[PDB]
Amino acid sequence: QVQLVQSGAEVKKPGASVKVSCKASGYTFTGYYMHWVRQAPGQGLEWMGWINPNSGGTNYAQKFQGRVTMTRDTSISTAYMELSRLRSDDTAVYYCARGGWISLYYDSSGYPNFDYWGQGTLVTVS
Amino acid sequence: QSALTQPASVSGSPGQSITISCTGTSSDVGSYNLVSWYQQHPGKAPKLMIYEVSKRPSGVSNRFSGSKSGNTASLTISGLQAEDEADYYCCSYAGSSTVIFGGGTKLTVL
Amino acid sequence: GIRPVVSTQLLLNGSLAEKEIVIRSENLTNNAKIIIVHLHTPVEIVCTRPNN
Ligand SMILES: *[C@@H]1O[C@H](CO)[C@@H](O[C@@H]2O[C@H](CO)[C@@H](O[C@@H]3O[C@H](CO[C@H]4O[C@H](CO[C@H]5O[C@H](CO)[C@@H](O)[C@H](O)[C@@H]5O)[C@@H](O)[C@H](O[C@H]5O[C@H](CO)[C@@H](O)[C@H](O)[C@@H]5O)[C@@H]4O)[C@@H](O)[C@H](O[C@H]4O[C@H](CO)[C@@H](O)[C@H](O)[C@@H]4O[C@H]4O[C@H](CO)[C@@H](O)[C@H](O)[C@@H]4O)[C@@H]3O)[C@H](O)[C@H]2NC(C)=O)[C@H](O)[C@H]1NC(C)=O
Ligand SMILES: *[C@@H]1O[C@H](CO)[C@@H](O[C@@H]2O[C@H](CO)[C@@H](O[C@@H]3O[C@H](CO)[C@@H](O)[C@H](O)[C@@H]3O)[C@H](O)[C@H]2NC(C)=O)[C@H](O)[C@H]1NC(C)=O
Ligand SMILES: *[C@@H]1O[C@H](CO)[C@@H](O)[C@H](O)[C@H]1NC(C)=O
Repeated sequence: QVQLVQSGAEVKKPGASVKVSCKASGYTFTGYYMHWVRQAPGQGLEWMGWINPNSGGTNYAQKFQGRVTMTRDTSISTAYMELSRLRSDDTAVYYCARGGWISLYYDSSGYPNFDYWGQGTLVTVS
Repeated sequence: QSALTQPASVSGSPGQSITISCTGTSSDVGSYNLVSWYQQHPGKAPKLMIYEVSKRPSGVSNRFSGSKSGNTASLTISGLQAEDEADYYCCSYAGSSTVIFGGGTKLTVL
Repeated sequence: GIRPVVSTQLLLNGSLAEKEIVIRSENLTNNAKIIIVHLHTPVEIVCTRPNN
């Protein structure tokens, strides 16, 4: 059917930049939004911003604006995340989720309907 | 601008209904009707429960229903079994195209 | 009540006809006179925008 796979686990020192990929297959990914969320071990879920894979326009939440860069590659069907200036509080697992439908006539970006999720990438900071 | 309010944990006997409720700011939940529910297994990716404040997706049986009353959104679980061991989350549209998430309720069976 | 709306084509809010479509024109022979059609039943139109 359809799958959202990610890269392997990675460990970085405080002061580096981490790259997490998300590959979507089995469906036309250029017609759906893509949301990325964070989960600290033992805590709840924190929401980082979304990416629209048609025009490349991105939004980011509070407490993240300035140290996250969200790009895309249409030809190889991957979604990228560039989080620089890592700290000790960023040890978590990162998910990529498929949001609403890109509809060209209304703003369906903020609709919280994440159907299909990635298996997660374990990023820890020591 | 903080997270949505949610209790620590809930419990109930099998065959007994349980209610999990979230109370939020009127700019987040009381204005827009975009609320979704999210359980997860420990060590697994979460799965989508309820689309809007009350809607059923495909592949989910008719044991979960939702409702909204002012600033409060609640989820009703009917027929509690041993497969209800999960961690439930609230999330909603929060304005300016930002989505916020709740704390988390862990349910235990008896 | 005359509402002074401003529109080029597709005459917006105003008085309808009474029993059928009525066509107003000056001569209907030369092709320089603006033929005016007065409708009997309205057709709904809605328009939107993004969020500044
Ligand atoms: C002015 O007028 C214009 C009209 O031109 C208005 O624009 C229209 O606005 C409405 C919203 O009111 C939009 O409706 C929405 O459409 C999407 C898209 O659904 C279509 O595509 C689905 C995907 O399958 C195809 O597409 C992929 C592309 O990659 C292909 O690869 C596939 O092979 C398929 O070809 C498809 O499943 C849909 O089928 C459904 O509809 C047809 C109708 O013909 C039925 O037969 C089918 O049985 C089926 O029901 C359709 O073809 C929908 O997805 C939207 O529904 C979602 O959103 C709702 C609101 O959020 C929600 O309540 C629904 O439950 C549903 O929720 C879904 O959301 C996510 C989507 O994946 C997931 O999380 C999940 O699946 C969840 O279920 C909605 O119906 C119109 O598209 C839009 N028109 C155009 C041209 O864009 C405009 O609004 C007006 N302006 C005004 C009034 O101001
Ligand atoms: C469309 O754009 C407008 C731009 O103004 C958005 O309105 C803004 O929405 C945010 C939502 O968080 C408001 O912030 C809130 O402000 C109140 C003020 O007391 C504060 O108490 C809250 O804690 C929160 O910070 C913001 O004020 C508001 N802007 C104005 C001028 O009122 C609107 O949300 C956008 N629409 C959509 C659907 O996103
Ligand atoms: C306009 O109407 C008059 C009166 O019927 C007519 O004589 C004249 O020919 C018309 N104009 C044209 C261009 O046909």
